[PDB]
Amino acid sequence: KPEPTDEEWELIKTVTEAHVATNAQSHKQKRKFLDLEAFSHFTKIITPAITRVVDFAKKLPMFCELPCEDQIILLKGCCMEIMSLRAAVRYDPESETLTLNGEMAVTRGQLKNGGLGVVSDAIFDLGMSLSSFNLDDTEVALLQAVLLMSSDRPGLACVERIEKYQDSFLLAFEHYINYRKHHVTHFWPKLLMKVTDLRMIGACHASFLHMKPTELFPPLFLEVF
Amino acid sequence: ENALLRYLLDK
Ligand SMILES: COc1nc(C(=O)NCC(=O)O)c(O)c2ccc(Oc3ccc(Oc4ccccc4)cc3)cc12
Repeated sequence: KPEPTDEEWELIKTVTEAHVATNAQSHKQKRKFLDLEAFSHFTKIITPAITRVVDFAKKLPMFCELPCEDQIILLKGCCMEIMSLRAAVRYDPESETLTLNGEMAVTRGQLKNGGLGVVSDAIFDLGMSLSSFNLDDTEVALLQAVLLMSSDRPGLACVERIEKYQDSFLLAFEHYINYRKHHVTHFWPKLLMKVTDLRMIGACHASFLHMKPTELFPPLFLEVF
Repeated sequence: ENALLRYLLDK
């Protein structure tokens, strides 16, 4: 079972540290436990979440080496994916909630009523499946990097460089999963499915385009859709 | 326009 090379430990350090630096509050301790009149009150709290994703991506050298036109396509592509992952890994089986932003504990119904629709059940089912995965800050950060560095995104210029970065993250990630020896079977094939699970959530980005009026939505929410 | 996104990205 191949384990991380020294160069992968450095990439792992870089990606884990950029994640924890840009992840809102151990500090469950700050949790809340709380129609366009609920969409409005939700979209209001997305603007800090979008910024954190940009901040994570900026704290990743390989991304800072891409032209800003590629940086923008890549960020519009992975924001919802990363926010959804960051919320699903903060699933409490007891309260049956996800924790949004710093700590606003939302329910499947509340998030459905916030305009996510079927994407609520999607992230809730993801969170429930991710409990037995026991993903540490390193594993969450490397998922975010695999999602972020996607060349299948329309309008990209450096498709070849981006696929390289992703193959790096993907291999460093598998080697860490090898080192980590989770008690779940087919763990690596099972994560590639949760990447698909995550990617499908961010492919429903028109399910906004249909549920558009526009000035009733935060500007950063409109820039990534 | 991604004007605020450029702003955020280009410091
Ligand atoms: C998981 O999504 C969110 N996460 C967080 C957060 O902090 N995550 C945890 C963390 O990152 O630590 C938020 O704060 C959100 C605030 C508003 C929000 O409203 C939304 C309402 C409708 C909507 O339509 C779709 C657009 C595209 C695809 C699917 C649906 C998107 C968004 C969603 C949030």
